[PDB]
Amino acid sequence: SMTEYKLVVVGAAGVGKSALTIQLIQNHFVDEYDPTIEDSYRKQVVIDGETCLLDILDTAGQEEYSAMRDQYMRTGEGFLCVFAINNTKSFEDIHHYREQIKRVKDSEDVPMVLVGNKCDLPSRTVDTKQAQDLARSYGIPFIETSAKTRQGVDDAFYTLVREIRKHKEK
Amino acid sequence: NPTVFFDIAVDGEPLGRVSFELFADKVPKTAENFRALSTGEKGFGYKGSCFHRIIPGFMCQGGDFTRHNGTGGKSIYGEKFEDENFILKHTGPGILSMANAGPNTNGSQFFICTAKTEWLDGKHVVFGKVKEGMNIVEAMERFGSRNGKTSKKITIADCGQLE
Ligand SMILES: CCn1c(-c2cc(N3CCN(C4CC4)CC3)cnc2[C@H](C)OC)c2c3cc(ccc31)-c1csc(n1)C[C@H](NC(=O)[C@H]1[C@@H]3COC[C@@H]31)C(=O)N1CCC[C@H](N1)C(=O)OCC(C)(C)C2
Ligand SMILES: Nc1nc2c(ncn2[C@@H]2O[C@H](COP(=O)(O)OP(=O)(O)NP(=O)(O)O)[C@@H](O)[C@H]2O)c(=O)[nH]1
Ligand SMILES: [Mg+2]
Repeated sequence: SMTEYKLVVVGAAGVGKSALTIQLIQNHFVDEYDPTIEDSYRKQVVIDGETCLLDILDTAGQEEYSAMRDQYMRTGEGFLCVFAINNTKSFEDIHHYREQIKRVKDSEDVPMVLVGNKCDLPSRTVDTKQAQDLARSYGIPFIETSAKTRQGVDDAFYTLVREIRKHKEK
Repeated sequence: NPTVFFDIAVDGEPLGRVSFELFADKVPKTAENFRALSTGEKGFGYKGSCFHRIIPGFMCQGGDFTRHNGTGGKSIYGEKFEDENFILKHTGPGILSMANAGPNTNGSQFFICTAKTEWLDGKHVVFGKVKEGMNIVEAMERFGSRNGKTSKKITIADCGQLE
């Protein structure tokens, strides 16, 4: 039938993984903080003229359970690696999330997109160039998003699908 | 140490009463918050609120009586108050401890352990334990799930302080 893509959203607590996912799926913005245990969502979308089904796993940022991420990194096909542009620690955490995915997948070639979220906020501590330079050094796309205004939400998830498709068909 | 009770209901049908000893001897400010929320004497509190997160094997969590969605609640001292102390540990089933969103963010949400949860020691304030009705808390786990979403509405139909 339509192709299913297994996407996994990771990143430090509070960066907006769930706000991004709920914007994509439900078109509304969660202002309140509901820290995630683990949630799964389904949405069909047209990408490049073809309908596909997204299966999205929204993961906990809680640092205490970092050693229980292996199981979902094994099954996920592509990863949205989210930081918040006003939280330098969450940007520093990116390296560690990516390295964990590579380790669990035992691969330097894993579909991923770097996402700089909260771009609506004036408190910016991570510059676009710094994030662009980093993504370039990783060889993956970088997108700035706001779950509040929806800027870049669809583009970040669709770009990840395109990265997975390129990898499956290679 | 004071004792309070919750009369629990499942989709509005009684399930039974759980009572709790509050460790006012060791955590007086935290115990008094939960006591007053249980009686409703400040004009708000747990009556009518639900256990929004139940994860079998670990705990039953509730206490959001402001938003009823797992994000709210408030203490009798303000929306949040400080971690009073971490003297007492999560030693086994029946421990009553405060939920939080990081240091010094106690409100009204709480959890009741259904197992020992040692990795929460030092992070959540333990302030009481189940006295009677632990089997009611066990019975609440029948309605939980892996991520905690519940399959029936588990409510505190009544609550108060026991003499
Ligand atoms: C990695 C998956 N995963 C697990 C977990 C872990 C494990 N282990 C850990 C321990 N290992 C033993 C040492 C060997 C065995 C394997 C197994 N399986 C799981 C679950 C079932 O896999 C889906 C958890 C867990 C907990 C969180 C996030 C993900 C989690 C998490 C997010 S937010 C929070 N924790 C604290 C939360 N804060 C709020 O709700 C804030 C809301 C906003 O402001 C007021 C209100 C809070 O106070 N509590 C009150 C305290 C219990 C706590 N919730 C909670 O729910 O813990 C769930 C759980 C299952 C106990 C832990
Ligand atoms: N201004 C602004 N606020 C945002 C944005 N995305 C999320 N937030 C806010 O930041 C907080 C955390 O968002 P949330 O989506 O829960 O983050 P999370 O990464 O899922 N956290 P966890 O790892 O605990 O599940 C919430 O208050 C939310 O409204 C955004 O793009 N802009
Ligand atoms: Mg989340």
